[PDB]
Amino acid sequence: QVQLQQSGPELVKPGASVKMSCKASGYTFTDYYMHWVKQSHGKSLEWIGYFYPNNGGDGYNQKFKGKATLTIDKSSSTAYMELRSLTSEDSAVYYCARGGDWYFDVWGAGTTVTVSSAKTTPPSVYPLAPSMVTLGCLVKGYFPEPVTVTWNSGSLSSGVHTFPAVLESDLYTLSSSVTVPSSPRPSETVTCNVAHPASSTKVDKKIVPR
Amino acid sequence: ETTVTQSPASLSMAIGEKVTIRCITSTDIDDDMNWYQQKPGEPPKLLISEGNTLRPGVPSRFSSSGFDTDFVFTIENMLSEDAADYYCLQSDNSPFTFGGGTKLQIKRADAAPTVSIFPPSSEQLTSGGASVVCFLNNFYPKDINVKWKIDGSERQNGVLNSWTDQDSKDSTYSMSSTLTLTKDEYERHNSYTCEATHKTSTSPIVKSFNRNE
Amino acid sequence: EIVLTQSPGTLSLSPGERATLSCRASQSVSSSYLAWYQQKPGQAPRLLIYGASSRATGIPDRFSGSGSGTDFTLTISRLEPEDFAVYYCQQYGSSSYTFGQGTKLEIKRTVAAPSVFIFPPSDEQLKSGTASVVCLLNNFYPREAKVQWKVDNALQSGNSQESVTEQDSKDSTYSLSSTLTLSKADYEKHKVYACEVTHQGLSSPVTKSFNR
Amino acid sequence: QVQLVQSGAEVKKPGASVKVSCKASGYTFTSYAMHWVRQAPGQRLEWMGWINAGNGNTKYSQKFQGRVTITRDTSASTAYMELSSLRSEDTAVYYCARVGPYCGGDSPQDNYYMDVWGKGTTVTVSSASTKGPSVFPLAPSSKSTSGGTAALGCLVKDYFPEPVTVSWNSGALTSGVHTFPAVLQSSGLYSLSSVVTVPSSSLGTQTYICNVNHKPSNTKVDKKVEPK
Ligand SMILES: [Cl-]
Ligand SMILES: [Cl-]
Ligand SMILES: [Cl-]
Ligand SMILES: [Cl-]
Ligand SMILES: [Cl-]
Ligand SMILES: [Cl-]
Ligand SMILES: [Cl-]
Ligand SMILES: [Cl-]
Ligand SMILES: [Cl-]
Ligand SMILES: [Cl-]
Ligand SMILES: [Cl-]
Ligand SMILES: [Cl-]
Ligand SMILES: [Cl-]
Ligand SMILES: [N+]
Ligand SMILES: [N+]
Ligand SMILES: [N+]
Ligand SMILES: [N+]
Ligand SMILES: [N+]
Ligand SMILES: [N+]
Ligand SMILES: [N+]
Ligand SMILES: [N+]
Ligand SMILES: [N+]
Ligand SMILES: [N+]
Ligand SMILES: [N+]
Ligand SMILES: [N+]
Ligand SMILES: [N+]
Ligand SMILES: [N+]
Ligand SMILES: [N+]
Ligand SMILES: [N+]
Ligand SMILES: [N+]
Ligand SMILES: [N+]
Repeated sequence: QVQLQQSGPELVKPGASVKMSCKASGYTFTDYYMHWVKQSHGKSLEWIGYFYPNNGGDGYNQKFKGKATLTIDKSSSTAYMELRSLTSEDSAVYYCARGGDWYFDVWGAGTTVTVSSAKTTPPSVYPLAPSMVTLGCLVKGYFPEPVTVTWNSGSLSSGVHTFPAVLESDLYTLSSSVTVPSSPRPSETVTCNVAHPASSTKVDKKIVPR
Repeated sequence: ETTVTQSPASLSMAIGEKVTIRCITSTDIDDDMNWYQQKPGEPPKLLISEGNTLRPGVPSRFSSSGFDTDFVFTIENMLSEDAADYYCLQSDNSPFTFGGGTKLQIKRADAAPTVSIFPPSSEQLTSGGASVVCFLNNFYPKDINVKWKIDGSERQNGVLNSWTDQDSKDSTYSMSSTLTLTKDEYERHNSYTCEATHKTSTSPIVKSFNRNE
Repeated sequence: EIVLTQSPGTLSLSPGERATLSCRASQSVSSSYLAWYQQKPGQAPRLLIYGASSRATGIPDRFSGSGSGTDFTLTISRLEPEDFAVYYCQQYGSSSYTFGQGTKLEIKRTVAAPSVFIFPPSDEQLKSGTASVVCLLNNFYPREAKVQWKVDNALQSGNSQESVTEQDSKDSTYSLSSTLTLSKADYEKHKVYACEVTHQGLSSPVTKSFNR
Repeated sequence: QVQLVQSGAEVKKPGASVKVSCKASGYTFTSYAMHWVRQAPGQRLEWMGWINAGNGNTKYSQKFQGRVTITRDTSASTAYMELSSLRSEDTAVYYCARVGPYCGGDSPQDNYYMDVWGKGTTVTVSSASTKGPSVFPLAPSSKSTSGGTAALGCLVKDYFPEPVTVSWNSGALTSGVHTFPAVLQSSGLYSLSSVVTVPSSSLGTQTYICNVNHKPSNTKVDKKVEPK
């Protein structure tokens, strides 16, 4: 099972630099191209460049000349991209994708980069309790994106609605609902598991009634 | 640079019907056109690659044709799972350029939202803030408004909304409206009402609660 | 579609002269990814220029390339005898890798009209199904010539192949062999068979004919 | 020294498949791509596809997308090219060509020019099998004379596979001889004519015989061309 494993989210001060990674497994890393793609929020995709370990060469899109620098570590089957002197427009999701050769077949999960002067802030989770019951969690005041939310460590995959976060004064606010039959709850536990990897935070809020 | 022009920007089609997207290019790219599907929160998924090549594992509902400057992508007997974004990619010359993207939405029978209102928690009140969250889940079409009322009078300030993408199963939408107030601004009123007006009912779907429970 | 139109079709020059070959692309070629190739009669191609202006390993200095975007130029300062061959331009900036139709480089000489000869079919082949009429254009220059077959003054079509010899290694002329192939019945049913020729060396189209 | 060795010439009936091979020698086989080009007789070069010898990833041409296939055996340092659904217009010479060395750049096609070519493999598509030629005389007549010069010849018709070697008077006649290239006819059989100009004065005294060899069919033929 070919799979690419990218680094976690990053918060970069304006004018600073970041260097993300993309560790390959399930195939010979040195025998295939590695392409890097950028996707700004709610927008199309854009090819940054490639790196070919076989010939030890690379090549960039003119748009990213002087912004991107591609390297590799053959010993660890890991590709790296460095972005230098970042501005707010540089903030987006950055994908690595294996080349086939010049089209991209297997994509990474994507690394979220945020360029801002605001400092990292963890979320505050607040329970939302009231034939079929609906509960929820309010993930308020966190920064930067992203946050992942699950219910009962994933056991409640269906009937869930996690909503896109809203940005106010340099703080994100997200909400997630979950609908279950009237038997499991209050009778049984229903907790929302929130994760903010940017601040390395893991919160577990169990929804109970009053 | 090879300019790829993908159209339409969005299109709505029923379940069993046929979808057809096209990408025109500024230059000749032989048949080096690739077609991706991207669902929310995921990376693009390669469906078709150079030469109209359907990747293994992809349903046969997807095909494509074209060469030189005119390419087309079609889905026969569409399904609810196909609701996503679709991008085309040229791998003929560098820089490799993507298309504008096409958002694909299911067209189904209207559905009324399941409105649920929630008072703020003691956790947030102890922190000095109050948020009234209302959930409007599983409705169609996406057009819908939310009125908030405190003690019987409408309020629009301090309201934040957000929608989800079309559900992959029932092809519906959901929204969360949050009314954020001060602790003492919240403690100075009793009845909070979440009002939802939808195409599925002339009378709005109202969900309220008094701060005396 | 991308089209690399080389001009001229054939370049007629003498050894020790400056040869200029042109290549025109229907779409701009990025980064000057334009290559030139030489192909001698009956041999595989050989790389001359890559990148539109860089000689490959082994090419003499008389070969030079220039241009960018749409128009490119191969230049040979002093033609050597071995340089008389075909030359192809290719674009490798896109994944079509299109070639030009080619430019032939021949020896220049004075116009020589063709001496036409027609050969009626031998009765020896009548017992098969076919009757092959042969028309010979002998020792002529330039190679451009139009040959038409007329049976009862009716121009035939799609039934007469031809063939040309390489430029003569002594008199630098060409020779062509056109062969009209009819059926036994088709041949015995008609009377006159004419071979009309058109060439730069003739003020009027010559016509050779016979009749059963 | 870099060398590309292609397989030998092939003959396939229409609708069959041909597989040409191409072995590399003096370089790291896996660090270069391998183009495949074809050329119909008298027409231009036409690119078919390349393969990455390192990982097998290919690139084809829209004109052959459905029926071409380029593979590689990396142990043998060899590339292959299969072409299916052969038509009469697939008859051509098929070349393999290695790309150039990598010397930087931004586009990955900076070195994708055909750098080193193979001598080529001839592929002929025809429903015919080995058959010897039919030699008919091109007798000299009033319609084949010009002043003191008279033209005669032989018509070597319907043979397969080529080549044939035509000579006159067992090689004793060479000046004035024009043997034209062979023509592949509608029937899938070759056909060429060999002519020679001679003095019409010395026409009733000299004997002119054309000698055609066709070792594919193990055949020799001697035809006396006589004025009629
Ligand atoms: Cl993956
Ligand atoms: Cl595996
Ligand atoms: Cl209940
Ligand atoms: Cl509590
Ligand atoms: Cl093409
Ligand atoms: Cl008030
Ligand atoms: Cl070399
Ligand atoms: Cl001609
Ligand atoms: Cl007729
Ligand atoms: Cl073989
Ligand atoms: Cl470029
Ligand atoms: Cl006569
Ligand atoms: Cl005699
Ligand atoms: N760079
Ligand atoms: N670089
Ligand atoms: N900027
Ligand atoms: N973002
Ligand atoms: N943990
Ligand atoms: N807990
Ligand atoms: N369209
Ligand atoms: N799908
Ligand atoms: N390019
Ligand atoms: N262009
Ligand atoms: N005869
Ligand atoms: N063969
Ligand atoms: N074969
Ligand atoms: N090498
Ligand atoms: N193979
Ligand atoms: N490059
Ligand atoms: N006669
Ligand atoms: N005659």
